[PDB]
Amino acid sequence: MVRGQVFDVGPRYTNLSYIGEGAYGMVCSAYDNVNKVRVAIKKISPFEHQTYCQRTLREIKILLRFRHENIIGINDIIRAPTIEQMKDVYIVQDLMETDLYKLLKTQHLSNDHICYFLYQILRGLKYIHSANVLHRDLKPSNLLLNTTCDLKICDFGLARVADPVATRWYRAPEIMLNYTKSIDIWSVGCILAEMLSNRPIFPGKHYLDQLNHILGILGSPSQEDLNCIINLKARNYLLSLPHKNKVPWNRLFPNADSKALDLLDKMLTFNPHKRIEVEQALAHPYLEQYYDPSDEPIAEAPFKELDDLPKEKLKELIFEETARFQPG
Ligand SMILES: O=C(N[C@H](CO)c1ccc(F)c(Cl)c1)N1CCc2cnc(NC3CCOCC3)nc2C1
Repeated sequence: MVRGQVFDVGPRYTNLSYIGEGAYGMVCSAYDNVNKVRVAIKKISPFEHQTYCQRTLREIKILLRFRHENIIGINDIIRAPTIEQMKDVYIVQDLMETDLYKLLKTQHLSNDHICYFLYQILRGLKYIHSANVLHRDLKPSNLLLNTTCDLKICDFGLARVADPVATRWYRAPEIMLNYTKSIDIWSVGCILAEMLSNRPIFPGKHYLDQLNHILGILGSPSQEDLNCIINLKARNYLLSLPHKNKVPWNRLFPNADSKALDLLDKMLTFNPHKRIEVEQALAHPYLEQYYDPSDEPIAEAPFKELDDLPKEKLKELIFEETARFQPG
């Protein structure tokens, strides 16, 4: 029992300790008696909502297929032996010490640590994008860190196959104005800016405020930037806004490495067609001390209908996907 909730994971997993909770789940750390290490166990109860069932199936299917040092994996999955009895699914994963959200609230990151965290985010992102997948929800709380500065990207609930919410501070401007892999690069740019000054770069208070924070730093879009906004009302809205001059990156970040600001500028490009791509970002001079393309793997197979399936069919798909972890 954990805080009035049943966590039926044993006998392999013992000594449970509460970590946190979400809308349809609870995370605990536990001791794995087979591997002799503490693990993270997420109890998820999504079967009453369509959206939660989609998030659950996406995370399970994607994470079981992915295998990369900078992406959290799934070690084990616990659920009931019959569909009717299955109310919750327990997802067992590597236990991480902290996340980038917590780290940025408490520590001053050295230029070497910022460089190394950005490198690992992009290294994992290279793999995700080579699988034709968009994470779509990159933010500091989804970047797990261990004692040795190793980083893993987690929470693939909103991930989707490329076809070209607690915070919107990391969402690309085209999401409002209109998506490509370029939406993840924007979120990485926001994270880099946050690592440089320990504060979110575009902390919008409401929906339209998010774009105002973006334009307040980037400046008003150029004529070419505007021409690429196809939607009539969104272009008229952009034209109606007061004029803004670009804030130079070194005024906002006077202590940052000029090479980090050059990369930041390319990731936080208003026009997604002109935004830097993951392989180009890895090869940027800011990351030269870690860049090693022979040690930056790609997915063996591109990843491959859910947004219209009912919750009852998604539960069957979740049951089928988890079957190989059940006893004989
Ligand atoms: O999938 C998640 N988290 C996502 C974040 O949105 C999530 C989803 C549903 C939820 F219901 C909650 Cl609550 C959290 N994981 C699994 C893997 C793991 C491994 N280790 C640590 N360790 C903690 C130690 C304390 O600092 C933070 C990391 N956490 C985690 C969280």
